[PDB]
Amino acid sequence: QVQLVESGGGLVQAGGSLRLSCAASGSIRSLNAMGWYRQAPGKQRELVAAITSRGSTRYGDFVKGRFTISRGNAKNTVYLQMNSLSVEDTAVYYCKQTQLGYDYWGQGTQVTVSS
Amino acid sequence: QVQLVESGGGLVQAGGSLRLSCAASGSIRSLNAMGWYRQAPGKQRELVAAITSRGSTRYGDFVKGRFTISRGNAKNTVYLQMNSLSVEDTAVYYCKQTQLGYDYWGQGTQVTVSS
Amino acid sequence: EEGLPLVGRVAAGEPLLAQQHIEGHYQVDPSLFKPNADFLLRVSGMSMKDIGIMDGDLLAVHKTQDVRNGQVVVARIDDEVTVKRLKKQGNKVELLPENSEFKPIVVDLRQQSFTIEGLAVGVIRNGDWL
Amino acid sequence: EGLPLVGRVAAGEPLLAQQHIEGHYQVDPSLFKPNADFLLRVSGMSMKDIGIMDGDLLAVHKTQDVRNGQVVVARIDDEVTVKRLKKQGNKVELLPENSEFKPIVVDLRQQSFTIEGLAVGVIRNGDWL
Repeated sequence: QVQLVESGGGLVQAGGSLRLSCAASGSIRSLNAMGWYRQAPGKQRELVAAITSRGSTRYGDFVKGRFTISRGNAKNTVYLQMNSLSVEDTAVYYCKQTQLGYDYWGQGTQVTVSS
Repeated sequence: QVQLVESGGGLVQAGGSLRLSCAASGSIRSLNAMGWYRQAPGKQRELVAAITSRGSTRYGDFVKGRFTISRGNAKNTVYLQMNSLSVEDTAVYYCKQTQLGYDYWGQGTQVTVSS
Repeated sequence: EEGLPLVGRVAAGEPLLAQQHIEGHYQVDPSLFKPNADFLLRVSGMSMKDIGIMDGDLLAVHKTQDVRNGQVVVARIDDEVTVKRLKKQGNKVELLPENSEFKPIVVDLRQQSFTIEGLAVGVIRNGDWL
Repeated sequence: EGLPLVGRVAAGEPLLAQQHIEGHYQVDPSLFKPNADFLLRVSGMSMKDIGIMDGDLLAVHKTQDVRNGQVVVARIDDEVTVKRLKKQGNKVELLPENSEFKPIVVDLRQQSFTIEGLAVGVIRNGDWL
């Protein structure tokens, strides 16, 4: 019973920024992980960013410094800050939560990048 | 270069307890580890307890819950609370520190647990 | 006493996560493993080297009986801890080695008592750090 | 903040460039001797025979003081590789621990060669989300 609420996204021109927010809710274990995968048209579901209940963090290999994942003072909410976006970053960014080895997914958030 | 100062050994009647302590003078890196090995006459040197500057801990496989290592409010000082001691725990108890992969020994502190 | 507990030699008749078996607490983020690690079990022998699990390795284990066919489990066959790949067939379960030197263990639940201790979710390899 | 993850390193870019950091892991660095400075993702099965599988995060101590027989992180002409060091004379070789891989010979007259550091163990954790 974990429901995940996403927020953020949008259309931004290259070199720009967008924030992404995911609020987890329900039966959260104190040990868990939250982040975002993304899937672009015609490509596979890639790991974008991720953070554990304790601050361990991991980024996808294309991130190359550009995004930060934060935990905040709220509870079970993860923030993703996405600087220097490229027209190759355009995709549907799905929120993901794992606890006890199970996967909880969001409906997805559209991030698209122009020029 | 590190300077290690032992205290607290001596004779104990089996089943009794005694606390050892170590203080490390000198050029101490923030990251390090400290603890105790021990040496019974004739046998080789054995790990007893170890503790990182960050709190992680390991005990030799004879300890079986009996001992407890902790760092004090003091800086670069650990204590080894040895409980439920057995004659077979009679040995010379050297204090130890590494940093950067180099070791530093104490003088030794003898501990005789008697039948 | 705040991080992942470290288990070594396990006496027979005594639980694995027994305080007398616990010989350390390693400050390592649990959720860095999926499922999360509940404890570190020092591995014995070379039965699982083909997947990179060597003698001395600290196997990060999630404590659970929720283990699918194919996964690497920590199991206890008549008081004996073993780390093998699982393939369970009713109550003839086959524990598989990852080392063609060893034969696969068939354990009849009619002959030996068998407990699944948990799932293998990674390894830490640090040796002596003091 | 903890240990940095380091994936593949672009040629000409330094290893611990913030561009290359794919995360920070909460692992006591003094749980390795000498202490871990970063986790480097191993690439390929050249070291499988001592347990370093492809995908492993090798814990690495940042240093150039590496003895022969030690397992090190090296850069031969912008190519990070994990191998066992054979210094024996004006001679230094990079030995695999995999019978299907040949030794690598480092000639500092043909190749730029830097010791990135010492391997002090591995963390095999995989994908946690």
